[PDB]
Amino acid sequence: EPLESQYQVGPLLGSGGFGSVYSGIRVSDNLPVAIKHVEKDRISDWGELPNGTRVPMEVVLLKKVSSGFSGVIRLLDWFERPDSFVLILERPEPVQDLFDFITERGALQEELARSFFWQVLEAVRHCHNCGVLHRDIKDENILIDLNRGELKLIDFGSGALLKDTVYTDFDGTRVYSPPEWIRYHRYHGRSAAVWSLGILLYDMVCGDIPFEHDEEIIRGQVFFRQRVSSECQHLIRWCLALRPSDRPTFEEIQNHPWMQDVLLPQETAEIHLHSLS
Ligand SMILES: Nc1ncnc2c1ncn2[C@@H]1O[C@H](COP(=O)(O)OP(=O)(O)NP(=O)(O)O)[C@@H](O)[C@H]1O
Ligand SMILES: [Mg+2]
Ligand SMILES: [Mg+2]
Repeated sequence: EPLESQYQVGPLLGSGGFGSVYSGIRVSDNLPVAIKHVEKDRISDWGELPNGTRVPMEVVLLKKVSSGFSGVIRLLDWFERPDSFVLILERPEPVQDLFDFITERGALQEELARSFFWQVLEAVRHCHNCGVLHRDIKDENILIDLNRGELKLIDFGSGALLKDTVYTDFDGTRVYSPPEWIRYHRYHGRSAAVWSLGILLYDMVCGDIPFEHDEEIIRGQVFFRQRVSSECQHLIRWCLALRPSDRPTFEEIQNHPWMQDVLLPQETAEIHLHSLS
C-alpha cells in the first residue's frame, strides 16, 4: 500500500537535466513502470481531481488522457508524500526518446518522419479530445516503443486544460513557442500547438531545430539544411505561418498531400527500427 512495497525502484532514467524519474518494476506482474517524482515547491499549477482533490495539474491532465489510446503514456497510479507527489507511468521496453534517436541517426527519412509525425498528431489530437493542451511538444517529450514502432507522448508538466480563450502564461520550451507568445505573451492552444508541431517536423527531417533566437522566430524564415521534398517543406512553412489564423488545422495537416499513405507502426518498426541498421 505505501509504495515501496509495490514497485521495485531501479536506476534513475533522467540523464540530462533536473527532474527525478526512476526505472521501476511492479511487484506482482513485474510490469515495467516509470516513477516520476515531483517536488511540491516547484509546482506552478494545481488542479482539482474529479472528486475535488488538490493535486498537480500534471496528475489531472494525465488522468483525463489516460485510458486506451496508446498515443500517450498512461498514468497507472500516483501517491502523495509530505513534500512531493509520485507518479507511476507505464514504461515501454525497449524505449528511446526522439531526441536521442535523432542525435544518433541524424535527419530521418521522410517515410519514417511521416509515420512518426502522424503518430504524434494522433496523440496530440487525442489530448485535445480529452480537454488537454500539452504545451511542450518536442522530440525530448516523445518516446519510441522500438518493438511496436509506436511513439508515446510524455511530460504534461507544462500542460493545461484546453480552453478556447487566450493563454497569457507559457512555461514550456522557448524555441518551440510561437511568434505570438514571443511578441505579445498571448496565444491560443490549438494554433500554438500547430506551431510546435511545425518545429518538430522540421527537426525530424533536418536533424535540428529551425530557430534559435527570438529574432528568427519572429521573422519566421525557414532555411533547409537538408534535402527535403517540396511537399514536406510546404507543410512545414504552413505550420510555421506567423499569423496563427494562417496555420493549418489538425485536419488540414493530416489531409495534406505529404501526409498520405502513412505507414503503420509495426511496418515502420519492421522497416526502420527492427533492423539493427
Ligand atoms: N514513461 C517513461 N518511460 C521511460 N522513460 C521515461 C518515462 N517518463 C519519463 N522518462 C524519462 O525521464 C525523463 C524526464 O521525463 P519528464 O516527464 O520530462 O520529467 P521532467 O521532471 O519534466 N524533466 P525535464 O522535462 O527534462 O526538465 C525523460 O527525458 C525520459 O528519458
Ligand atoms: Mg521533459
Ligand atoms: Mg516537466
